[PDB]
Amino acid sequence: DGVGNSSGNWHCDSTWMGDRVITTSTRTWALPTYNNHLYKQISSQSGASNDNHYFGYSTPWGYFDFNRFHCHFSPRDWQRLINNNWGFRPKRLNFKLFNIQVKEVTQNDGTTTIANNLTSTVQVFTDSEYQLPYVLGSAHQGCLPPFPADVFMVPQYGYLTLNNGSQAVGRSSFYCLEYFPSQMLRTGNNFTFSYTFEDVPFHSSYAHSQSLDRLMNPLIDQYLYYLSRTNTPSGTTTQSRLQFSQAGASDIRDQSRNWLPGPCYRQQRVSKTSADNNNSEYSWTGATKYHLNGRDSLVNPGPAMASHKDDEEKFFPQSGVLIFGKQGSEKTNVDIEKVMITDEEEIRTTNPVATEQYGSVSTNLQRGNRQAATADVNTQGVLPGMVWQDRDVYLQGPIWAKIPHTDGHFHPSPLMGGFGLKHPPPQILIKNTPVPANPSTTFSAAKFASFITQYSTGQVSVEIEWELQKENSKRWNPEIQYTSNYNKSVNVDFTVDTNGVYSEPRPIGTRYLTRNL
Amino acid sequence: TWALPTYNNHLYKQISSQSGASNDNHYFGYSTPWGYFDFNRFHCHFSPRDWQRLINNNWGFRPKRLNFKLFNIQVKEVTQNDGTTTIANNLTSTVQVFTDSEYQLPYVLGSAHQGCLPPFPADVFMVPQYGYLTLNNGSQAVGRSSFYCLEYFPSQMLRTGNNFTFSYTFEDVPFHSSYAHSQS
Amino acid sequence: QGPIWAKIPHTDGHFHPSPLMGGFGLKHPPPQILIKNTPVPANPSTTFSAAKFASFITQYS
Repeated sequence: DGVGNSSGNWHCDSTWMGDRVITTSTRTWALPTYNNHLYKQISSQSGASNDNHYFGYSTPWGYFDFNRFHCHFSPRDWQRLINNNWGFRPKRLNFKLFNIQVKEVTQNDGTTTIANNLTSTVQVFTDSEYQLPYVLGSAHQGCLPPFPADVFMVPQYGYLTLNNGSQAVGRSSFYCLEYFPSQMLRTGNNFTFSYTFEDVPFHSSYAHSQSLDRLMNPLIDQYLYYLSRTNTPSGTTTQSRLQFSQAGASDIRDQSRNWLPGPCYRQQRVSKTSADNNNSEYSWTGATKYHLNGRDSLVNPGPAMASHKDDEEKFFPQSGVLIFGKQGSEKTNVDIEKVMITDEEEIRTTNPVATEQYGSVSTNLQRGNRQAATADVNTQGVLPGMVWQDRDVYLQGPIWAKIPHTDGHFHPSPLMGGFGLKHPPPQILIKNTPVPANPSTTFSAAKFASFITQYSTGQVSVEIEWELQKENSKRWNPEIQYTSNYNKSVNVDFTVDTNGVYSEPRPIGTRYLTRNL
Repeated sequence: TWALPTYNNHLYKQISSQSGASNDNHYFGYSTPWGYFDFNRFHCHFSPRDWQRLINNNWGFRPKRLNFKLFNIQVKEVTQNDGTTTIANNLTSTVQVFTDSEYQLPYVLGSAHQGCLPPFPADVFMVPQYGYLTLNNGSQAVGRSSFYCLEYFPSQMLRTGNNFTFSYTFEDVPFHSSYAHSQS
Repeated sequence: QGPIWAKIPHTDGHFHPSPLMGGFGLKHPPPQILIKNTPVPANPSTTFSAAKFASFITQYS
């Protein structure tokens, strides 16, 4: 309406209506002028090992991301969601940029004077056509903060393309973001846009109560026979005679079964107790990796597979699980106490244990003069009949990821967990329009370099509608729910401390309710 | 985005070659406080990929019509006292823009001058300053020479929050051949 | 990087009037657009004087 009329009203509430939930969240943001308004080509350092080479560009544009779950759900809201629903998925979203502020900083004489600049604008556009490299879903920093009070700084957009070591091959793409029409905003303007997700499978928020190996009736025997005993005693020396039996409660390991567990790419096992772990630098030499174009790249998290067998909560895969940092953790080489290691015991009923080999298979044709030998399989590709559980999603965890535009993707659900969308919410890019300082009275063709220093601030609000699959269990005994501890503590969980620092103490995964296979 | 200074301290000036200059290099004309827009270079409109798309695929092309817009106008004031420069908005002040649709002004376009809207979109450019040449006899100007006051032309005045748009349609012209003959 | 058009000179005779730099020789080319900041006068003297102003407020747009 006018310079002195607010663009929007602050919204943060979650409202539940039957099997639908709407979670709205509003944040204030600040956006600097990145790269001094210049596109830059960036690449790895000459020294960097060949596995670490890269080539790309850094852009003056800043983008919005809200791909972390806590951006939309509050701990209580999350509790309400997991305890009560078997499944959920995102339906549609609303996004708004309002109360835009552009300010000017005068830094002469060592004292900084900040004042409004009502005239200057911010360019915002959404890449609804996906002609830009998608940098979302790579678990980058800068999410709309978990806590509403906190103010956050908009991340800076950059992208990587093909490279031959330091050098860039002919095929590499350089994109000018400006080439895209972007709406320009002044103070007192707003930018809104709406998106509807594609139909996607509900993410299971349940943990199976029946293991795959155990699906049969304990009381009745099968009618199919298996090879019970290969040889039988003949006087003193045993003789080769084949004998068959019907599997029953007594020999459950032998029952015929229709289904097979999920695929397994094996991991290395490291323990939370320092003592167990070997005294050597095997962080990389001992890690599980894949190879693309001559570069070994660590496979983290990797295919969903249970982290540990029974009574081995102590162990966890080297790079087979998600690991979040406790609030205040620094960037490099933090101790174990400074992170939170996630735990996937729930999928063990149908998924293999990441550390253990998938199975055993016989590799030689036996005969009278040749014993029967078999070999372990550390890496099993999907075989017909397999069933598995996709990786869990956590409150601090990612929500979606763009399925790569390729001829073939199989079971394209992001390995970090989340919803694999073909057309994900478009990247939103915002940049302060550059404003030139006092120019020279005499003409000069060279481009400007003396811009007026500027920064812009304002509120951002994202609303998402989520559909729910209400729990319908007829189990008799009570189930397991998520509860905060009854005991007294110097700080309550999920709350600001004495100095006003919000902190998520533990990771919360969606699998507490249980259903049968 | 563009920036426009105050040329010639707001004064029309008569300019001519230097006394020393050889007779081939003499000229006489005027320099005006006005700055003009030019976009007569191809890269102003086409991006390298766009250009590639155009040449590979078409035998000929020509311009049909154009749309031009001046928006988000900003006028600022510089206070330079005490060696520290303070720049601040001046919402009241205006910019005069007019198009010479009647061609009563010497046409300085098409002479391959500098100042084109930059090839690259990110770059900010400085508006060129308008001047023109007329008849001359060595350093001196003959009676026939024309002095034009640009202000004599009605020009719309803009403030911050105003815009100026106008549209033009080219005349029919022959397509420029983008082919090379395969037969001598 | 080359030029797009050029104004055919207003003369009785031009033959094959296509600009030698290459481009499209138009009779009526896109009109020149001229833009100038309106001059703003600084604090004037309280006593009248017919001489024209010279103390303008420095400006850029």
